[PDB]
Amino acid sequence: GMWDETELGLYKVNEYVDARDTNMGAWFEAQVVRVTRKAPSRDEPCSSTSRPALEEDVIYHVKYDDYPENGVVQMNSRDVRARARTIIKWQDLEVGQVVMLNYNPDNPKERGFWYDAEISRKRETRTARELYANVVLGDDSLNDCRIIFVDEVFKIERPGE
Amino acid sequence: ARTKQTARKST
Repeated sequence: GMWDETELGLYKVNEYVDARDTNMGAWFEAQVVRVTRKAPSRDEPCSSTSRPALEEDVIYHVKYDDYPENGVVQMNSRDVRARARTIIKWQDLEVGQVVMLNYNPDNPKERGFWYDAEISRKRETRTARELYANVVLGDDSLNDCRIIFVDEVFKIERPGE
Repeated sequence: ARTKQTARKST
């Protein structure tokens, strides 16, 4: 499970993850504090022990590893991705590979969060070498966006490698 | 370059 939108993900107690804010669709530091899927077992004992699905197909409850104030917030397997630790170099940036990446939507020349995109185009010049991605927010999505921070694109992580 | 900072919330 490497590039080309491998589409993986399986997280656990204190397995470091990135997570999407449902409000701007951004990816940031999130430490896992509970993996479970809300079935009180099967038919409601006051316990909430059992998970109906596999450790991949369940629910994840993060504590934002940079933002401790915003507390325990719950996201699903598709809307969390593990802590994207391995850099995608310039040469591996596949057109149509979904990545999470250095962009700010308020100032697109600047650094903000790791917004989720797919490579839409690649180009290089005498002075500058660039990426162009379809960027996705938690509402809208901005096509052929000027990717300035080339050195810190991240991909979908493993489930458990 | 090779570094990861966060900024702002809409939350």
